[PDB]
Amino acid sequence: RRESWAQSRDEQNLLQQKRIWESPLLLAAKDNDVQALNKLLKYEDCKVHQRGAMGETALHIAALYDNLEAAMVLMEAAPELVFEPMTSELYEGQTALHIAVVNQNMNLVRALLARRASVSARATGTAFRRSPRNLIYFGEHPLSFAACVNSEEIVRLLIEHGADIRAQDSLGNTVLHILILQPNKTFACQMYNLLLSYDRHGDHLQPLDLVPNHQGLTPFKLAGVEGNTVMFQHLMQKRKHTQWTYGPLTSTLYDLTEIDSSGDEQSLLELIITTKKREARQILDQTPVKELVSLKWKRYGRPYFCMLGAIYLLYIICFTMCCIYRPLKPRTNNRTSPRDNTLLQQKLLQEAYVTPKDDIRLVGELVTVIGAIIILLVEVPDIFRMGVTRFFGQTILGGPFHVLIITYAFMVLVTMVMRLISASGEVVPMSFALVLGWCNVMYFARGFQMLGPFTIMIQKMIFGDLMRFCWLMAVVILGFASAFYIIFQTEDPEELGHFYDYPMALFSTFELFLTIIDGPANYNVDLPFMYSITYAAFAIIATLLMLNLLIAMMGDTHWRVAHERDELWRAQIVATTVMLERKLPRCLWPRSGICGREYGLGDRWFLRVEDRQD
Amino acid sequence: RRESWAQSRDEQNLLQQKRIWESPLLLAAKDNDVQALNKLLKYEDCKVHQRGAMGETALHIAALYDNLEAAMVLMEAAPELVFEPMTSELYEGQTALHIAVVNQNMNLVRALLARRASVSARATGTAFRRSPRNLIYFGEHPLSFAACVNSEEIVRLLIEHGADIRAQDSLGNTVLHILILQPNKTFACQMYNLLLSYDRHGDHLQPLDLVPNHQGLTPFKLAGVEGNTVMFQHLMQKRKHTQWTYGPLTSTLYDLTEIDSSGDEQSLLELIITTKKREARQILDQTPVKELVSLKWKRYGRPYFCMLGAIYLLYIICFTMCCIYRPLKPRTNNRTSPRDNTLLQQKLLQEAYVTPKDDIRLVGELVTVIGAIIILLVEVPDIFRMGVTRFFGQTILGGPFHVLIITYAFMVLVTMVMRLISASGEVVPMSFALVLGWCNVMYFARGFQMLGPFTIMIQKMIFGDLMRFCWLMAVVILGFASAFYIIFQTEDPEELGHFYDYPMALFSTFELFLTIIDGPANYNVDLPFMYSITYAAFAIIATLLMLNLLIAMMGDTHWRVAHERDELWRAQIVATTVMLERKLPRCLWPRSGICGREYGLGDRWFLRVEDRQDLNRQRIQRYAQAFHTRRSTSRSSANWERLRQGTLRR
Amino acid sequence: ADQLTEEQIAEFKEAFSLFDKDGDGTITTKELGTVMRSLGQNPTEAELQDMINEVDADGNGTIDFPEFLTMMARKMKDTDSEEEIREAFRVFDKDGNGYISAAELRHVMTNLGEKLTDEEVDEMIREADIDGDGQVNYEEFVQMMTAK
Ligand SMILES: CC(C)CCC[C@@H](C)[C@H]1CC[C@H]2[C@@H]3CC=C4C[C@@H](OC(=O)CCC(=O)O)CC[C@]4(C)[C@H]3CC[C@]12C
Ligand SMILES: CC(C)CCC[C@@H](C)[C@H]1CC[C@H]2[C@@H]3CC=C4C[C@@H](OC(=O)CCC(=O)O)CC[C@]4(C)[C@H]3CC[C@]12C
Ligand SMILES: CC(C)CCC[C@@H](C)[C@H]1CC[C@H]2[C@@H]3CC=C4C[C@@H](OC(=O)CCC(=O)O)CC[C@]4(C)[C@H]3CC[C@]12C
Ligand SMILES: CC(C)CCC[C@@H](C)[C@H]1CC[C@H]2[C@@H]3CC=C4C[C@@H](OC(=O)CCC(=O)O)CC[C@]4(C)[C@H]3CC[C@]12C
Ligand SMILES: CC(C)CCC[C@@H](C)[C@H]1CC[C@H]2[C@@H]3CC=C4C[C@@H](O)CC[C@]4(C)[C@H]3CC[C@]12C
Ligand SMILES: CC(C)CCC[C@@H](C)[C@H]1CC[C@H]2[C@@H]3CC=C4C[C@@H](O)CC[C@]4(C)[C@H]3CC[C@]12C
Ligand SMILES: CC(C)CCC[C@@H](C)[C@H]1CC[C@H]2[C@@H]3CC=C4C[C@@H](O)CC[C@]4(C)[C@H]3CC[C@]12C
Ligand SMILES: [Ca+2]
Ligand SMILES: [Ca+2]
Ligand SMILES: [Ca+2]
Ligand SMILES: [Ca+2]
Ligand SMILES: [Ca+2]
Repeated sequence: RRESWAQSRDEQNLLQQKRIWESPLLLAAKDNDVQALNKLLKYEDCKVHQRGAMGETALHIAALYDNLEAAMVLMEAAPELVFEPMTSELYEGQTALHIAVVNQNMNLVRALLARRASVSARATGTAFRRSPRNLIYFGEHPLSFAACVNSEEIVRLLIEHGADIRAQDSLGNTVLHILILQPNKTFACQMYNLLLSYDRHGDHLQPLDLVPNHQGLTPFKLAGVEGNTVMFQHLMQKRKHTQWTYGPLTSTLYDLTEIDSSGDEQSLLELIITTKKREARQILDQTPVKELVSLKWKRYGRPYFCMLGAIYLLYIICFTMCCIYRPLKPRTNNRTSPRDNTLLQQKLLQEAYVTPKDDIRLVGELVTVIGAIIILLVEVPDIFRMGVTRFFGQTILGGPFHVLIITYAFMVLVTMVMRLISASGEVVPMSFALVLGWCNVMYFARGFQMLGPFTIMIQKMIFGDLMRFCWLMAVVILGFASAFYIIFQTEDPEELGHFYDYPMALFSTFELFLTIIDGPANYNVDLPFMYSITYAAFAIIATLLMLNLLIAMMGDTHWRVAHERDELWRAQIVATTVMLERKLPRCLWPRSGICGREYGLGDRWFLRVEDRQD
Repeated sequence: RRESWAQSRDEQNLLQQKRIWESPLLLAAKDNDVQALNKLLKYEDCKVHQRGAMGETALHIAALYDNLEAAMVLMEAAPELVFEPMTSELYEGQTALHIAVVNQNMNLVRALLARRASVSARATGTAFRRSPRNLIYFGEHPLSFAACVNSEEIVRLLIEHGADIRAQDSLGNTVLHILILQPNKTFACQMYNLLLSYDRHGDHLQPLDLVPNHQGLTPFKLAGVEGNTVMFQHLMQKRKHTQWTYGPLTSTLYDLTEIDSSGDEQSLLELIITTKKREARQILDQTPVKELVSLKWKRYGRPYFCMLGAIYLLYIICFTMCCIYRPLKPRTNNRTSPRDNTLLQQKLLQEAYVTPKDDIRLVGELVTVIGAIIILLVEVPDIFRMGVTRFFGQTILGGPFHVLIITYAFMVLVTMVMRLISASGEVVPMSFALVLGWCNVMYFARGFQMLGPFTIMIQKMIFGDLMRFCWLMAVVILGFASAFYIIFQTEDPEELGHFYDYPMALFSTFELFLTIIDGPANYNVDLPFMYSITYAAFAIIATLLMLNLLIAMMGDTHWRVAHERDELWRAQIVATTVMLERKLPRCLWPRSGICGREYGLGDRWFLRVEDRQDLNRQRIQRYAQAFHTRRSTSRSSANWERLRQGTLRR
Repeated sequence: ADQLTEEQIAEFKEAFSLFDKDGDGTITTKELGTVMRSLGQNPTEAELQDMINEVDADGNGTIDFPEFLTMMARKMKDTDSEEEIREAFRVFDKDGNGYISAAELRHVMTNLGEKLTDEEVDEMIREADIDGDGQVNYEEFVQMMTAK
């Protein structure tokens, strides 16, 4: 697992410093050395196309290593170096105007545009694409370089020389898309005003803040996915509208034309719940969003989710009582496989659908089999199209309730098949189907505020505080159950039969680890001497040490992530409201907001709110 | 035997004071008394070489009590007064020039150098040697004193009057070693730069910041072992070789000629891990060393630590199934020991490998004996070399997993003996060798970040809040176990047999402490009346009081040491990578970094780190304008005032 | 500069660090102009010569750290504090560098009980930090212990 990309850059970054030292003009270009430049440029053995490691020339070195006096000599002598991009794979197409802008100013940006630089170039090299492999994502264009380093004097200077205000990039990110996802959120706001102000064209055509990138996201909705909260409240200053101000009581109208899911497009409430960044979910507590989440949920989100929880609750009772009242006949075979080790006295029947009690039960299987098909035709065609167990298998990655309800309906049909062709033991699909089928009532405990943030803590305590504990449980019990087995092996099994064979020894020792049996103690016969020593050490790495450490570890974590488990619950209301918005039919479901036609604002929906500010 | 030392130093300091008052010139020297020194020194019987309780003359008392006016009188009258070091087993060597230096300011130090002073005077006594002893370690030579008292005017005044900037100590420490282990780190940096300025490129073969002490240890490696984070960041600025600055993106080039694990020279990562002084582990979070260990772990450190975590795990299963399928033979005589005290019905075979199933085990048993010797040939040469148990006070006390894996390979070669000489008690060494064998799987849980800081916490409970509990458990279960025994000594042990033997009565009372059995109850025979009282007290102060307090101890500790364990885990990645780099050959482990032959930088290995630095215009505005010449807050601010009166009232 | 404590020297040394972009202790006239351009304002290449030759007492054109340190005594900030606060900072500051850390405030809160989570400790610094580094100065600590 060697990072060969890390070596391949480091083998080249040292190679560039080599090529400058073994070259007379490049070393003179690293420093100023204007006495050394004028000597070499006179003799006609210059080789001004001396091409370095990262495809650089004497003009790229004079601009990267800042030397204004060297670059004046190079442009005056050979002015054809201005029209020269680099050719190496990391820095493709990066001109001399690109480098002199990232050094935040020069007089060279006056001087390069004097001798006809390219204001519209393409820095399409692999060290400029956004990745966890490049420290910067400045874009590709020179006005995208100057806007990200917060240089107003250069941004005003490139439009005057013919910058393109709306030039997209390889990912389709325009200049307004890039400023949002820069790490300095405050100074991005100051450039965001200056960039939009210099458009003012009648050639709008989804003008400058309504132009999407290649994945479809607008500038406003890109702040939704990424998580730039400081950019988000600045974007809402153009959507809102003040209505009246009566004392300390103002009323505004927000514009729900890019937040609310109409019926077809992927809106901002949908894009937050699909992404996985933790900085993306402070947008659920902003001033147009925390009402629209609540007003869908109080009005038409909670009662539809309690009726959909009460149908599933009466569904699983009709699955329980067809497992309580199974067709089950007495045993036909003679026992004869030692009664010293046998208890079985019933057998499965083949055709018991004759009594009127079974005809009432035959309704009960027909309810729970049809219900198992309706599950597999509303959720399994989701993982068909969206992603092969990974993209909509983010629920196979987090929030595991999708996997359980499939596994329930997968094993009602195995219970159907083993009934039809009359196979061997039917208890095996049923025993999963009950414990799977009832533990999805815990899905319907996210609407109730009492039970909401507690179902979070059964998830975050089973994927990292009980899961890391069981790797050092199976280390311990494999040590002791193999130790307790070989002690009680040259010994009588009918009395103290905790360890008579090795699969049982793994299950007696697992029970002593948790104190869910008593302990092997059989006074009136004498146990061997080595047992009381090795059980005393298994009385300590045990109940005493590694069961009270798990109380402290679950007790430590339960107040560390307590701010998070609340705001992880409020994102399980948005995850459910929008889910019922697209799976239920449109007919019940009024659209959230006040239309702007009958009063006259347009066709856009709206939502008003009142507040005191004193 | 050792506390007479603290007395005998305090005997001398009072005996020094008594010799002052019973002397005419010394009492005159303790105060100014400039009328009295001219009165006394015109006499004849006045011993100006008067030795006090340590060797003090009149000029030392004039200097230690900083009487410069009394000092001028004595230098005129006594010629050999800049000379004469002290004699006693305390302060030796120390002349009047040292004392004028240590007081951070004197005009005497300009005066004594005029009067032919003595700057080679090794102040070597029992009061100038670093130890859990004397509160100061300033050095030996007068330049070493003037350096570590923050005296910028005196060090310039010493080198002009013929000093020595290079001369070592008894410990072998130079001047620049002494500056590192002072407790005032940021004033040591300014004196560090000054003492190199007067080196003036000596031809002395690695000039003075490469010279080792008697241990053999450069000044750069002395900031690392001791724990100087301030000095280590300062000493690194000579190493970096910064390449280019593409706007807000730099690319430095560090020098791994002393940091990275070199050959047989003990590198800097091998000296931090084998050292105490917890501040030394702060160096492992520094800008060349954090990026070095992470690039030695992701690449070559983790995939080799899993291929040893899987060979060992297939070794224990090969050893487990040779214990499960061990030879047993049925009981011979016929239950000769009497009934109700004998239930064993097998015994162990003398020598019987004659079946095809045993030759499969004979393959498996030879694997775990060959593997047992290999364990004792890679770690026992450290207990062959560094002592058996008396000279070996290092690795027993340092690493817990060293002991468990030597014990494992000892128990296998006990079973190798007992299988060949045909003994009886083989169920005992295989009882150790399995629990010891499977609990070294806990060793291979430090590379996995999930399981890493959990095994850190377990060894801080065993040697912590469980042996703080096991002493006040053994008090209780020796009291009550002797109480439950004597009550049921006069009873019938056939419906309640938990207490019929005092080894047994220790065993049932220990289980009732942990509630890992039920409890003595019959419900058919009326029990002794004293049992219902003394078990009711034992039910409260075991199950309700002392066990729920042990949850409160492990729950208080776990949120207190909760960022130390993430410091202890990342220091065991370094302890693993250094060990894996040594014992594995060089053919599998490439040396980390980029060489300097083909890139033309020398023979030294480099490491390139690039970092998008920063902004904060507001900071650099404050300094360039000097250059320019002609709600959660309510929760947080509440936490500041709870610190505020919490600090100003203490 | 005859009165400078360990705190302001540890602040000025880090202030010398980000201002110097070649790793040594020499401020060139060029690398002073690198920072000045990043302030938006432009140099004139004689203003750079003006500010260097103002205080270059040895006469090399490269501002060493002692000549940098006595320069900040000329352009001094102030000296007004309390003797108990300066001692209280050196108790908190473990590794003697004139800065408190995120792990150096979780230590102080743990000794006072107080049961702090990792989130509020980073929220304490955002009200303490002035210049915006996530690292409390001495002047940022004096400003909080008596003022707000
Ligand atoms: C024969 C008759 C009685 C059938 C009755 C219908 C119900 C038994 C089933 C049929 C389809 C089921 C629904 C299918 C899809 C889902 C989505 C499912 O979501 C997940 O699995 C997790 C996704 C997430 O993480 O949000 C939650 C249960 C629910 C509402 C199910 C609730 C129970 C329903 C209505
Ligand atoms: C016969 C066949 C199966 C080959 C058997 C060889 C391996 C199964 C054994 C023999 C040598 C063992 C290694 C010998 C030395 C060490 C170092 C040892 O390190 C410590 O205990 C350090 C503890 C600390 O630093 O605190 C941990 C076990 C380990 C990796 C051992 C792992 C298992 C190994 C590779
Ligand atoms: C040092 C570690 C393991 C913890 C120390 C805790 C002690 C308070 C515990 C653990 C070890 C225990 C001892 C381990 C060995 C024995 C011998 C054993 O006595 C028998 O031989 C019982 C007879 C039988 O088992 O049939 C049980 C009691 C006793 C003294 C135990 C009493 C309680 C002890 C001292
Ligand atoms: C602050 C106070 C109230 C502490 C609470 C403790 C009580 C709830 C417990 C502690 C001691 C217990 C007593 C311990 C001893 C006995 C004697 C016991 O024996 C008999 O009297 C029966 C005689 C026989 O067994 O033959 C009956 C229960 C009793 C009163 C127990 C009843 C419950 C008591 C009072
Ligand atoms: C093996 C058979 C017999 C029993 C099945 C039990 C296992 C597979 C099931 C039953 C109970 C289930 C858990 C119950 C509820 C939750 C809370 C939720 O927020 C995350 C998933 C989680 C943690 C489930 C994970 C899967 C689970 C552990
Ligand atoms: C007496 C025989 C029969 C069995 C006794 C086993 C005892 C002595 C052994 C086996 C398991 C061992 C523990 C297993 C795990 C750890 C965690 C490690 O980080 C420190 C050592 C420590 C705490 C071990 C200490 C010693 C230990 C308790
Ligand atoms: C009734 C007989 C048989 C047993 C009753 C035990 C009672 C009376 C005795 C035995 C153990 C004793 C306790 C043991 C330990 C402590 C802690 C110590 O810091 C103060 C005394 C105190 C709190 C004791 C109080 C009295 C006590 C509870
Ligand atoms: Ca019980
Ligand atoms: Ca410079
Ligand atoms: Ca200078
Ligand atoms: Ca600090
Ligand atoms: Ca700060």
